[PDB]
Amino acid sequence: PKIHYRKDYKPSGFIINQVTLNINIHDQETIVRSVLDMDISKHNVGEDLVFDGVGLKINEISINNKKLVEGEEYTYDNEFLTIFSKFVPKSKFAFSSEVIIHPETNYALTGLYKSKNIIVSQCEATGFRRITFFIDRPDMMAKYDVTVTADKEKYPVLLSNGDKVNEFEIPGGRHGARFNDPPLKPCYLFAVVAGDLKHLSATYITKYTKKKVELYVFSEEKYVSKLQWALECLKKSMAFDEDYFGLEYDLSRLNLVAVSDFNVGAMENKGLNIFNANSLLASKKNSIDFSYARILTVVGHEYFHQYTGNRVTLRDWFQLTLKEGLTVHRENLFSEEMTKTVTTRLSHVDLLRSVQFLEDSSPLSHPIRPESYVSMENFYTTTVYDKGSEVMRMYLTILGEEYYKKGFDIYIKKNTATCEDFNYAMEQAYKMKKADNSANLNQYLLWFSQSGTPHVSFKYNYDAEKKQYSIHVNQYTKPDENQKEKKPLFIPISVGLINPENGKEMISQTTLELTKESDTFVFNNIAVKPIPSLFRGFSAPVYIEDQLTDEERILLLKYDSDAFVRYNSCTNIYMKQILMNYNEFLKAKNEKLESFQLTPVNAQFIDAIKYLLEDPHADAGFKSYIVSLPQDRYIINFVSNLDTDVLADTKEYIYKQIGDKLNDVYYKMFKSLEAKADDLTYFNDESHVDFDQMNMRTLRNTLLSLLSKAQYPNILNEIIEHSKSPYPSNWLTSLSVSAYFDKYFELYDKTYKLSKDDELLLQEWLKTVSRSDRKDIYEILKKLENEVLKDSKNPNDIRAVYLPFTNNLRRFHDISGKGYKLIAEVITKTDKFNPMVATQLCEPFKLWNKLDTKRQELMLNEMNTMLQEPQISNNLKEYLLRLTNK
Ligand SMILES: CC(C)(C)OC(=O)N[C@H](C(=O)NO)c1ccc(-n2cccn2)cc1
Ligand SMILES: [Zn+2]
Repeated sequence: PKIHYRKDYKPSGFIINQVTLNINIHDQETIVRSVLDMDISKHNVGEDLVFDGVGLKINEISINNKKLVEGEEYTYDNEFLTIFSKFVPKSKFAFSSEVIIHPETNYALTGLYKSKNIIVSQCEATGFRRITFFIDRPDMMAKYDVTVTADKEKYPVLLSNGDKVNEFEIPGGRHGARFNDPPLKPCYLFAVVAGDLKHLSATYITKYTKKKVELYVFSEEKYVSKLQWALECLKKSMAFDEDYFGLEYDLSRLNLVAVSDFNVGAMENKGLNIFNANSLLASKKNSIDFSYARILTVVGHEYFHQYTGNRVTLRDWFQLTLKEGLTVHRENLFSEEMTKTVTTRLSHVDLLRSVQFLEDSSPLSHPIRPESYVSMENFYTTTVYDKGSEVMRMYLTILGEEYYKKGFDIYIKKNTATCEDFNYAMEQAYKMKKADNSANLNQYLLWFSQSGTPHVSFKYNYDAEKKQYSIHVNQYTKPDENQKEKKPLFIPISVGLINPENGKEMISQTTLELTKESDTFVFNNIAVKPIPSLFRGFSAPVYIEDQLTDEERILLLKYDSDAFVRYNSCTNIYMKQILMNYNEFLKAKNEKLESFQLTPVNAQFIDAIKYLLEDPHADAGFKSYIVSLPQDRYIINFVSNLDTDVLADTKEYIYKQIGDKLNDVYYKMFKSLEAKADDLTYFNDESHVDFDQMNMRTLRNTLLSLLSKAQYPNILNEIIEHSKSPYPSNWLTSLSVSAYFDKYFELYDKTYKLSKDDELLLQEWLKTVSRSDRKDIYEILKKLENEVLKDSKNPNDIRAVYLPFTNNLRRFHDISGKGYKLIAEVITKTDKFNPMVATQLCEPFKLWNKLDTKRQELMLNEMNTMLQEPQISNNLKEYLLRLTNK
């Protein structure tokens, strides 16, 4: 079970200059012929020629057109092909092979596989070795010449990288196409697509060189009308990279292709981007609102890969966060600019602090550049991606737009790349910014190597006579398995000072640079005692301990200029309340109290929520955040041995407290919001997307949920009327909130009928049901399995049925262990054909050692059971071994 170590990087003792591919697709098999024009590198030392090759059936292999003999000249064990050096040339030579593979039965969705009636490849990170023999690593750059052949009736559209240079008919109702792609590339950027594809197209003229770029977006014929928004998003992405970064698209054509079966959101390949259908396809009638932001970010994401994917080659997979973190950052900038809503940034923060923080304090914790790996398929984490992006984002916060853009330019021009190369580039901008060639970003590198979430805490002092304000800051990171001693990080703290009398900014834009374990920042000429507005925009990926009173937090919530600090101040008020009530419920349970008291929710806090809700000029998206308690996975980072039942009771009490005061306000707003929220003026305009309007629907649907849970008088009338809405976000909401009423299975049937004839819509429906707050939710899942899901191997179907259920605090964590047992059964069943998705379904277990003693034991027993499965994949095993600290 080999472990790859970052310190042991060494260049290959070979070179592959040219790849010449012949991929012949047949009904029961695919024949791949490959000729590799190879050479010997300056690092060679007489070693064996070892190719990666997984699951390949050899017809023959050769060197210089002379067939090799097994046992004497080469061995193959279904993973590595070893050709003994004595039979390996010492100058330029040709290696060739013919193998048979079977996309029809490739249910792991890696390498070459069939999705519905489309043949498609997925080669990142190590899928190309599943197609043909290769030195399957990201620093092996080569030229590609690829011919594809297939039955013309079944596969009329043939696509691969580069230019289609030839099309030819073949005897037997077959045809062929040849694609030459001269620029060098890594093999994980190789792609091939074949199918009965329909497309929308457009021409984009670039800003500077005025070159015409053809844009194609493909799907199966049935869903071709759902492709327009994706096309628009692509236009948007090209324009943004132009305007913000000055980068034009390098090529003359861009293809986006949607497939039904895909392990992740999408995959960039040079000129040919392949997508999960749920991240490319949408219509107003058959998609929930969330799809539109999702497609925008994913299309944008794969697009921003393009310019840097050229010019910059990863030395090795340990530099993944440099590729992925930078792109997520660019994607985030794009999305914030395109949506123009503050909830876009908030939603990314909400994601980081729930999911990634949980990961970073779990046994799976790793830095964004890990020191080792067993399975590359487990390397693609929220830590590598989302903490990666926040570390990439901090460079911008530190430098500002002008110098950031200068540093980014340096990085591209100057540059195989490492995270250090990016740092060095940004460092040069840093020097120029501070006009001090002695200035450096050496400490910043700790963001790449140090695991765990730093804690930043504050103390304050105001001297009224001196007009002098001080902010005392402390940072620390808890030791973990990756570092016994944690060093202080370079932490940029974006701050303002709010005058509590009139809500005005008291100082200009200021970013404190914390570089020590602690420091004191002093401000003179501060006329009155301020309320500090800290980590504006969430300027560092840290736990913030603001040490503010709730009165101060309320004042920030009402009057601060920064959306994140307002939202965080709200969050912190909620957390103080949750921790207090949790401990009160816990003591009552422990001590078997017959009676006890609960601390009520702060009344001025409830007044502040009402104030903001009733402000017609305030933002609807932001409003939906303030009436929602913090995520369970955020809360859990703050509680030891969490009793999920006691947390459930805590949330219930707090929601009830606030509703008992504000429900009439909620109902009034739910009604007055209807006209603008559900405005149908542009319903049939496929390209008109209004993110403010979708936020209004989010607010209405949030309020509807609060009112339904509270059994507000006659709310069922509003629920039934809601189900008749043309918007899936609304009529799917009507389903889940109807859970608290007798009419649930009525709406269950109605919404099923609406959903069943669209594959993606059906999956949203499954999700809605899966997350329904039903006491009979286990019986309901069983129904979904037997009637809808069955033995589907579509990752979308499986994740749709089970993942939302796992977020059901009271039910998934049922003390019998029944929920853990159920998901472990699904994981083990899935792992037989798709280990990557099996690992995805482990996600609820990631917090196992944070729970109360009994639930820890239950989760651990189920993981140990999974670990005991004789046929467990290497993927699942490694992951569960790390998670259970074994
Ligand atoms: C959601 C998004 C767009 C941020 O990421 C993806 O949809 N896919 C990423 C990616 O970087 N696409 O360019 C992704 C995630 C995992 C993998 N992967 C995981 C194992 C092997 N490959 C590949 C790509
Ligand atoms: Zn990416």
